[PDB]
Amino acid sequence: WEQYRDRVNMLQQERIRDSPLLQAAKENDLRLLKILLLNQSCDFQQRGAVGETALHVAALYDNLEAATLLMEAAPELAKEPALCEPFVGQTALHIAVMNQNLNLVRALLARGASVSARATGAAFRRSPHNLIYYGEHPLSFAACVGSEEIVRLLIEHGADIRAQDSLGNTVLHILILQPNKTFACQMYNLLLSYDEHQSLELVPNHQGLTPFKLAGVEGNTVMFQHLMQKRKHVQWTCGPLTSTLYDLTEIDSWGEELSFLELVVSSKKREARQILEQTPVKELVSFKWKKYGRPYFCVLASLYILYMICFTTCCIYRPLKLRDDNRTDPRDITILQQKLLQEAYVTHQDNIRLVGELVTVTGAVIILLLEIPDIFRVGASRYFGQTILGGPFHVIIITYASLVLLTMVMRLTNMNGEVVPLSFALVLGWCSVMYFARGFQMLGPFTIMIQKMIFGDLMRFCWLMAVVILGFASAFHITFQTEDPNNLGEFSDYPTALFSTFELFLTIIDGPANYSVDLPFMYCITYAAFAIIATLLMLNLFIAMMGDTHWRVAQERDELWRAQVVATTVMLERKMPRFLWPRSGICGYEYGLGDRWFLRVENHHD
Amino acid sequence: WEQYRDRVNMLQQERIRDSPLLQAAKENDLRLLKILLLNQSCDFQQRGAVGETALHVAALYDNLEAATLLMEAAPELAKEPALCEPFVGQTALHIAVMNQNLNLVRALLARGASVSARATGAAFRRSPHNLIYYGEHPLSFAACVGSEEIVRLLIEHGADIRAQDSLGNTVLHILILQPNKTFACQMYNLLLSYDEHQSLELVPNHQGLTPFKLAGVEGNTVMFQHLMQKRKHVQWTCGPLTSTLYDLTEIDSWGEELSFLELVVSSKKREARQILEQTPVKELVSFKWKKYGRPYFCVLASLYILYMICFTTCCIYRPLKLRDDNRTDPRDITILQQKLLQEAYVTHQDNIRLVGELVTVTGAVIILLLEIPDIFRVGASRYFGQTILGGPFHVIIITYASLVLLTMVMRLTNMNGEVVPLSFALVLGWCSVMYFARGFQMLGPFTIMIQKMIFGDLMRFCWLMAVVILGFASAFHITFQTEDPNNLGEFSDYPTALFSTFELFLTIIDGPANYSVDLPFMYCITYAAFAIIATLLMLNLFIAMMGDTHWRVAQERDELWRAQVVATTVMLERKMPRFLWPRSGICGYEYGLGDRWFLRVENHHD
Repeated sequence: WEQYRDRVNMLQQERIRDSPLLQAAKENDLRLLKILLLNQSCDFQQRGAVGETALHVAALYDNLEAATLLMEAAPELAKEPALCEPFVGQTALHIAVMNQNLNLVRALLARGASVSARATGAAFRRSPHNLIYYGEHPLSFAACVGSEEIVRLLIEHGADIRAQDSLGNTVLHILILQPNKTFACQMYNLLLSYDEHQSLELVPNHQGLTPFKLAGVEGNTVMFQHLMQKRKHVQWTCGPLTSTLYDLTEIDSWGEELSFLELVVSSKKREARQILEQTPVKELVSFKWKKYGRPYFCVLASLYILYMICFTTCCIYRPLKLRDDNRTDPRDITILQQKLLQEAYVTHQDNIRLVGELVTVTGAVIILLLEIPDIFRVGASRYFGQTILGGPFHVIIITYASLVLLTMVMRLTNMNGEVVPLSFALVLGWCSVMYFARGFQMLGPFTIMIQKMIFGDLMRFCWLMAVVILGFASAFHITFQTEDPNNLGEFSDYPTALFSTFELFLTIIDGPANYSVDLPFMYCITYAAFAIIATLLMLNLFIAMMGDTHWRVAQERDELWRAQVVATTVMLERKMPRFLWPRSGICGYEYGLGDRWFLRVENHHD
Repeated sequence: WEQYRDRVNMLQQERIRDSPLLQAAKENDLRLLKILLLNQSCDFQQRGAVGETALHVAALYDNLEAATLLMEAAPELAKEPALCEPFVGQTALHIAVMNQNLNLVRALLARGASVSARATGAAFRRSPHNLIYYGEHPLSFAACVGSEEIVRLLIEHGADIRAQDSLGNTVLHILILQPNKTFACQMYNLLLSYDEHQSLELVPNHQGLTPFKLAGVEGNTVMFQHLMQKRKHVQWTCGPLTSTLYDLTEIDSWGEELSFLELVVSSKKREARQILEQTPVKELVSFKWKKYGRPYFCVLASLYILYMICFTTCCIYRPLKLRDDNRTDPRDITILQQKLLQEAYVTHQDNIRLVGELVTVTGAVIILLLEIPDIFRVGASRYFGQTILGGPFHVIIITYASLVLLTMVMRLTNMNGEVVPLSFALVLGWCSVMYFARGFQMLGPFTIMIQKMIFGDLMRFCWLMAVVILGFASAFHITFQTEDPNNLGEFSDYPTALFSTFELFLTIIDGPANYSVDLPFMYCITYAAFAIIATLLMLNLFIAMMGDTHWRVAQERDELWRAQVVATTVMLERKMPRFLWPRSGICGYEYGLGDRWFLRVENHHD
């Protein structure tokens, strides 16, 4: 996995140094090559540990002289690849192209090396194990390494550009996938110059991604503005300000089931939310959010708040009657019990409760009908793990809907204990109102800052906090086992000791002090220790740690909310009917432009 | 100490200016030297205050002419050192080499100055009193001062390199010990060029440190990477990425009892935890932590958590019975007492408690058998003072094991008062679970941030806080001595007044206010003063001070946790059996490299 690559590397070096031919081709000592090569006892077709030829060893260490006497001795040595596991099809042409030796590429293609060689090795895969991902073809290698004349000479000797390696990538896809974009745009432009017969730009992956859409997913913003340089038309310029006309064919993407914006905003990269601030996309989603996004999000926020008010009002009024059995046990304060279903609804007010119960059951099942096909559409790890798409809000709204239907089953079945799913349903359903805070600048970054602290600082405080609560709760319970529980009812047994220590951690309840009786001195010692450690330091160190966290990632949650507005915009018009959402942009059929649905911007550059 | 060096410096200057010969050699007036030196009444072998010669005075002030007429008048003046306390063996050659005057070194070694002169003075020692530590030999002086030609002329005239001064250092050790490493690597390479017969690089200190290990302890990272340029082999390079093969002979150090990593991570320097981020070491301890470190640490953490759950469960269930004597005294709430040992265990449940007591006694004694030989191995100040090695966790786990054994002695002896060592044992043993938080990125830096604020800000707040508690507790107790204790039981006598003022500092209990009675007005005045000073300012200024501390040293606790993971990794495989921990690296015997156990990395440099 990683020590297997190391093992096969030491085996490769060992079979290089054991063979005199391979080690002599590595050292580039020409006279000893002629001594062992003039004699016919040596084997020219001699393999390495990975099945590599001595020509591969000569191309590995930039040994042009060793390689050209190997080709002069045997001309066929170009036309064998390595045939082992990490290099299933790697030829000497791949090594010569990657090392950027132009004379070696010329002298190796002179004898007839295959330019369509497909190196399906484990090292030439898009994997986290490999440091680079340059392709399976020599032309992809020449485009990724950044050599212009090697690309031109590969076009001159065969090597059609429309060659797809594994995961469906052509050379344009892998040119976008490289970092260090100084030479990527010129290479892309030069292979678009030779692209003369569907075009090469529309060839997808095995995932189905256009190179435009792959640049959208990968966050290659420099390549994105380079691509929209070719997809734009400057209408006019008049002094300091110009008006230009971008094309929304590959951005809006009307006819495709998977659109460009859904692949952009639901990507796992830390980038590709800064590609939503580019020159067509930012004003496109800005017009889409101001014109239709924010009023519709406010409408669904208002009806969800009214639905929560209806659910809360149907929770407050409940079928509760007086209990039948008298309480002969002290410490029991239950005076009411929930009544049976046959006696629950005979009142006009119980019918008013019943129709609202039908409303909240209908709301729960339409929440499930809206949300379970999203779990079946995009994968559940990406659906629930993305804070851009409101993944925690999705899992708590599934939990709320399942708790409401569980409450409905317990209501028809007359099971006891409806207060537990009703209280979980009220807490989670009212906390699901926080999903609609993303539509406002005042509440959005604050809400995802809350979820950021919930994931980051709350857990790392709660583990250490639970350790301190367990230790001091054990001490508090074993300081008062000998004492009377009627004077200090806290720390009576271990669950209420653990809960009381949890409350005393947070300075919620007062310190247990009965001044009319004599308390143990060990309680005072361990409560001074609990006050110094947990009350004084740990709570205020959590305040200081959240301040230190809050000043650092404020820009991150600002741009995360800026992407979250786009996620809200593209979540709508995929669910809502199309007569609520007209097609964004300027229709080109009215002006004789060929129904491409452009978008005009006007910018002041001087 | 330091005013003795000042005193001997003024005595040195006084006996320079009292002597006409020494002051004339200092001022470099040639004719007055010829006048007093042509006459035979003057003494050529005339001492200073430190026993220095006039040749030493001429070499001290760069007086080449005074020194060469002193050597022409008397040729023997090179071959005497100073013979007093701060300079026991300092010659004029040491002063001439330190002042970097090449012509005086040539004219002084022409007359036959000793190149193997060993200056065992108090000024030439590795001490905090001395500003520099350049050695006892002129070759070490020439290497530390940074002169190439003086070094070459010293090797041309005797001066073997394998000369060890005090604390076992050769010239390479003291070349590593210097700061300002611009000329240190070239000097080290130049004396490794002259090293032609064990090699010089393997000569240790009197402490036993190799110069590789001394560079590891001292934190000389530039010298560390310069040393591992010579201990590495580049296997291949193919375009943008290369694969190279570092040697782990002096890094892993299998056969030695003291290994390189233990001397690195348990050093008292503020540096040498940034030497764990170097190219071989970070990859080696990263593989050692992912492959074997983290699963074994998680297994030990889960086993210790289950052991402490067993100790907590054996603490909750206790041999407690009803008390024999009735309580005729009010304010006494003790209703249970611990029973005798002969009546403690007759139940099946008491046997289930007894076997768990045997389990936690076995756990305490194996904690002692694992931890007391560590106190006997490395010194106790370094063992308990290092937050990298978990020193506070070590002293609280010794305290927990001793408290559990004291509880066992009190249980067999039937002493009363087991609740005090049981509660200290529960608090300290559950706080020892915080040791295992260092294996996770989420909990580790937070835990050593807690320890940092405990050492730094908690003490500096608690001294000031205890001052405020003492003053306001004295005022609160002397405001209510005239009043009824049955209405406000707090501030009754001075310990409960001190404790009540302590928990009123922290806003734990409510303010004492009985509205059914008339309180003193002076209590209201001094409680307003206590609320303004302690409640309002001091607590929130402690919050502000910990925020100001927390933003500054966040990267320090990040790199301290990064060293702490390496400390955990090297703490294991020293304690655990060797079949749990196989030898890290790639064995060179399988590939014919001579059993050196290398490690291969592959890096993308372009």
